[PDB]
Amino acid sequence: DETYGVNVQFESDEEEGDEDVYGEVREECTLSAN
Amino acid sequence: LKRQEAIAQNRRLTLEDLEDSWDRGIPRINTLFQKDRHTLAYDKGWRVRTDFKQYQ
Repeated sequence: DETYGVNVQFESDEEEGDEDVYGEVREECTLSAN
Repeated sequence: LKRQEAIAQNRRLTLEDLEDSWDRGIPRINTLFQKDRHTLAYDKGWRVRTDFKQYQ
């Protein structure tokens, strides 16, 4: 489909406590002398 | 042991799993669930840096 015309929604979303959404814990020559 | 058994069952240690030992021990185990986890793995020498911060 062409779908000419799409509105945008710019807001201050994605607010969290610096954690990961997943229930699971957030995944993290040499010298030689002559 | 929980991490190795989760790997055995192809599972990722959950923060809830960490919740069982919510920040257990002197260090906060919870950190295992922080987002910057990957970024902080390169922040070597941070204790000495914090100690030297008094000069800046």
